[PDB]
Amino acid sequence: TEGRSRDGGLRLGEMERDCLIGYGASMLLLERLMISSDAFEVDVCGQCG
Amino acid sequence: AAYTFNIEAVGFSKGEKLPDVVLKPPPLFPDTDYKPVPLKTGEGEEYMLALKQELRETMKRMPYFIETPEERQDIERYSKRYMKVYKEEWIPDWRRLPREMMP
Amino acid sequence: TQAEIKLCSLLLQEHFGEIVEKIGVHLIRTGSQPLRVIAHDTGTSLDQVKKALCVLVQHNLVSYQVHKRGVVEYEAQCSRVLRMLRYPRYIYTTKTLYSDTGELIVEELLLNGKLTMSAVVKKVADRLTETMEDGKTMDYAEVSNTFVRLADTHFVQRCPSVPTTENSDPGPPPPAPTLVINEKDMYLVPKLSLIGKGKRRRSSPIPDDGIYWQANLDRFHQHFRDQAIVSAVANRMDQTSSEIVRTMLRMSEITTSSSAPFTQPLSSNEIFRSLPVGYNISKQVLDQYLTLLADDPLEFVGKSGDSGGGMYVINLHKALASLATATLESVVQERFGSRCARIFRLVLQKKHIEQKQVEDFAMIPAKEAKDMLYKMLSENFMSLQEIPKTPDHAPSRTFYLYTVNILSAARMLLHRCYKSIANLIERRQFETKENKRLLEKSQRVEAIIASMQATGAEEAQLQEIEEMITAPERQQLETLKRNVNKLDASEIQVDETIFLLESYIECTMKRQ
Amino acid sequence: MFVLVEMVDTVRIPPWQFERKLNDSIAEELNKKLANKVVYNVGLCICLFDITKLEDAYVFPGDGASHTKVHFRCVVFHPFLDEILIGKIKGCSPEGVHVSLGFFDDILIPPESLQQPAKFDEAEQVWVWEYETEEGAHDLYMDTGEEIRFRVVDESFVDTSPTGPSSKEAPYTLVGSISEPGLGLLSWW
Amino acid sequence: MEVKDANSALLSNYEVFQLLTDLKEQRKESGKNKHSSGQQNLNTITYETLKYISKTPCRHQSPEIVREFLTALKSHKLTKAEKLQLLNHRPVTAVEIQLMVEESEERLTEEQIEALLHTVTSIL
Amino acid sequence: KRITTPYMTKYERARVLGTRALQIAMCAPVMVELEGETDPLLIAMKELKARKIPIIIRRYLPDGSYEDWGVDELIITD
Amino acid sequence: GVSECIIMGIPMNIGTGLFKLLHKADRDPNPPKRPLIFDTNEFHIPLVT
Amino acid sequence: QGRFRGNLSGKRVDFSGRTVISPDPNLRIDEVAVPVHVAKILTFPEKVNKANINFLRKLVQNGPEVHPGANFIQQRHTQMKRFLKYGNREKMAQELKYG
RNA sequence: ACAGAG
DNA sequence: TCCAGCTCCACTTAA
DNA sequence: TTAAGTGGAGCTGGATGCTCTGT
Repeated sequence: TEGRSRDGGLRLGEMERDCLIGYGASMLLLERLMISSDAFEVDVCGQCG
Repeated sequence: AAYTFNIEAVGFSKGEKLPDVVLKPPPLFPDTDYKPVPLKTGEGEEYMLALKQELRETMKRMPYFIETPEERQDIERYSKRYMKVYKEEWIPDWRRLPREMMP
Repeated sequence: TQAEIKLCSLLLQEHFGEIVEKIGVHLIRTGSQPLRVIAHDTGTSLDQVKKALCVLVQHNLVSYQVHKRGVVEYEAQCSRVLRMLRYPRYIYTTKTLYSDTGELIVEELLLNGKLTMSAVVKKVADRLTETMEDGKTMDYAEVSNTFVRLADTHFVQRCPSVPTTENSDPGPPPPAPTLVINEKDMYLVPKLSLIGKGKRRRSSPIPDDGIYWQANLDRFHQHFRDQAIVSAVANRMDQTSSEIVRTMLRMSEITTSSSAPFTQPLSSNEIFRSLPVGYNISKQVLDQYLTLLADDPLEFVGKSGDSGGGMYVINLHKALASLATATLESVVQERFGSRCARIFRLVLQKKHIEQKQVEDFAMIPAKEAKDMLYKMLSENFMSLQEIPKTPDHAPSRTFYLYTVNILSAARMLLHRCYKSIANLIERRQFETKENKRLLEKSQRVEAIIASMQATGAEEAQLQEIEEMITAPERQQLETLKRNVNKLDASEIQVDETIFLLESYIECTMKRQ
Repeated sequence: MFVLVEMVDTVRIPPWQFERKLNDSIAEELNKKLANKVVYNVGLCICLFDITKLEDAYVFPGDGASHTKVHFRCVVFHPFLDEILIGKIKGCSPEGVHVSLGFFDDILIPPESLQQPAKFDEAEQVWVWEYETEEGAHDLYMDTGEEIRFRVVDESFVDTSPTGPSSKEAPYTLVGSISEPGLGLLSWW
Repeated sequence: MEVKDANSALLSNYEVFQLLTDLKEQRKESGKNKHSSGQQNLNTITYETLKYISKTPCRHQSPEIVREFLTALKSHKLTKAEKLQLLNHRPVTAVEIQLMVEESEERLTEEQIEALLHTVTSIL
Repeated sequence: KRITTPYMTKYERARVLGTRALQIAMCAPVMVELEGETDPLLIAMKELKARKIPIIIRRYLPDGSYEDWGVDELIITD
Repeated sequence: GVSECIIMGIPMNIGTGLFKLLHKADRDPNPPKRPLIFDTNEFHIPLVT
Repeated sequence: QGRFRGNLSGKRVDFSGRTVISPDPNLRIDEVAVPVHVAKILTFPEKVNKANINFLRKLVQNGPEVHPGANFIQQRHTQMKRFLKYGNREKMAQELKYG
């Protein structure tokens, strides 16, 4: 959630994504923006898509 | 409850008689008032119906009807010569056809 | 044309197979292709493309032209494959003007695409050995006597034949030899002194080399063009006024082209002669008919001349417009009722009309006509014009004029038919797919009758046929056959709805 | 009666099994997923015969395990049509003779393909056979399971897959015949 | 997973008699883990197969028996549906050769059929 | 011959230490003699200094070809 | 590209995501096979001509 | 505040903290002093293996209140987490497995 | 929606 | 509050 | 005389920084 009153948590912005790419950190960019927010699984049909 | 659009722009100037709300959806097959015209009968219209069955029974047996090639047969045996589906082979006129199609 | 592509994948399926329609439909769908990209854009082996194109170039369903770098590109014909449905209508209409000999001549030309004159008179002599008995043989001579009469009335024409390579381009072989059609010898048969007898199937050096014969599918359409116009004249006035139209059109066969708004006008002094002698009619009564048919605002005929006594012509494209008019109104009466078809004929004559004038001119009230007005625009039978007052085009400051467009409703109604036939083929191929259990069960119990029928056939195999459990199952097999006789017969009758629509669309296209 | 079937796979080897040789750890993992299981079009997979080609062992990001692609041949019980085996009896029923074949249990010897003198039992589950001179209508296929001889005339596969959202029939059937001379109990011939 | 071939070869039941014996030679060095059925499905399908093989006449053969049995059987003009069953099923009488070999009384002479009673039993 | 550079980059060092630390975190064998360190990344750095990590870096040239380099045969540095 | 690997949650190609790590396993590729005894080529010449 | 700038390219993460800063030169140039109130909340999943088992037993036995402690525990093939304040911790430390 | 803070 | 595309209309050459 | 390819003028649709901290 958003703010301190809601126990919100902090935001990887649009510019701190641009700094982790400059280091070439690929798995750290994956761990911050996929695993530690909203990791999920989906039933994808490989036939029709 | 009032909506985003103006109902007065749509209509309903009296203020009553809103259209009813559907509870159970309509079926897949609404019944019709009218029915199709029956078939044209006669001795001349029936012979075309007879020959059309005599084309599916004829054109499936023709050598143009290329059947799909069989594969992944299990093993060989002696019951193969009895079950070999014999059918003659037709050669085209290669003077008409291009050179690029010889077997 | 998504309906035409679905129907062509059915017509190539029952009549040619499964691994041959993938090559034919893909040329209707995509376009002109060399042989190597046909296999790549389908996924088949290179051998099967050699088998599936040689059958489609046999029956003249695909054509080809030479391009840059000598490549050979194919092209399928969409209208030519759709006329494989009218094959029983082509065999029956030659049974009228020709005998049972000529009925099996075209039937060998349509099933095999191209034949030689040496081969086609053989099989008609062969297949009519079953129709006779007691030593009487069918000879090669009288089949040719019917065959040369077929070419006189243009029902059988020569193929575009291969040219002479010794006269044109000698040397290295070209891939596609650029076939060409001549104007003189389309109907000039080669002479044959050869005769003989057909074999009765006992089961126990060529003069016409290169001269191939194929069926003229245009002449049967010109033969079906006359029977639609004459029967339209027949139902209105009289059988006596019907034959006069039949008199001119049989004379107008060899003198006009396939797409002409006006034929050559006929003088009445030779109409009286070519009219059959069994009619009690004078030359004066002949001039009575020809001035009142031109007075009809249907205008089947026109005057168009004054010299040589009574000079008279017959319209072709205006007549097909009247046939497509009666086609487009006979579908409104059966789907939306008789009173709804009153309005479609009103907006047809009174060309541009509003809501207030329809309820006056037809005596159909408010809240009964407005349902029948709105269900026709929703089915694309009637259009609007929407003349504005302002360039804002607001619906509160404009008029709405209902307007019937015939030609856009003539293509759409034809598009309804192409899906309609394919739905009939899918229903027949559904009930035959789910019931191959029962038909094999009817096959095996009759195989005891079929195999060992006479040779060593005892009488202790006649009572054991109905012993299997198929005897109460026979109620479903009679239900299966009565469905097929209503499906395949309705499958033919929609081609009558097509041909009146197909002729009206063909005569209004200029192809410039 | 055994055949080979060639398949491909991607085998996850967890990192607590790196002390052991890879070929000794691939073969155990493939038998944990294929043994006593009917792969659909090929028959009952007994065990692995040999591993024929072993590619490189990638380590993908997000895991410590190594994934390698395995080409391998599996010995599979699949008899060809009309192969004559020897089999045992488990029990009988009006639906036919239920023949056991060691590890496998679903063999159909139907009454439509039994021997001609006796076809319908006397409301007994055990099937019968009638001979005129000796043992008239009292012969029986004994439930103790003596060895018979039969001929597998028909085999048929069914797709046993989940139909519907996920929160016991046999996918490998076998139909035989006994009517030939020499097919039946070994005590008769 | 993806499947390449429905039918690759034909194995006699002697080649798996040696295989499941050699599979027992390395087994029972480690008990089952009871983390899954990973050793449950394997053990009952190796044992109950090898018990049924140990009652076939495929026992007491050798690789150099199977090679020499197919050596003498090479010229008798039999198929792979027939050369497979003569090794593993041990014909001893004349009623089973009519079943293992189709059209047995029409292709093979009665002296040559009775030779197959001697050709099988003198090797196994 | 192998034509790419023989110096280990910082990205190869980072991902080799990452994969080897995640493999030490799960119960894999340790190729060196650990002396009480509990963090898996420190043990991976001991295995990197002692040249004992069993990883083969697969360098991809962008045409499709590849080059197998061992970790213990690149010139590692700070 | 980079900005559509971050949305789809797959690791990017630049930085540490450009090379693959293999595992130096003690393994025998293309190992000694088991010999086929019955079905060889020299004993099973087919019957048909 | 759309999807492509608000929820896809940059998104709100957890295991984070934000506090006022203040100088300290007695640390090295690659160190940072995390307060105790943030270090008790921000946790790290330390997988149990052969090296750290006797360290993690003590970090479980301290519990969620004494600072070198643990806030959760999780079994091998299970996806639930047992909150370590309730129950006996010296039993859950003697029942740790590899993994 | 507004005010702050860096 | 600032800046590229899209469409309408006169303006010469050329037959 | 006019068909046509290309200039110039007005209309249109898009965009304008990163977070926490409260009411």
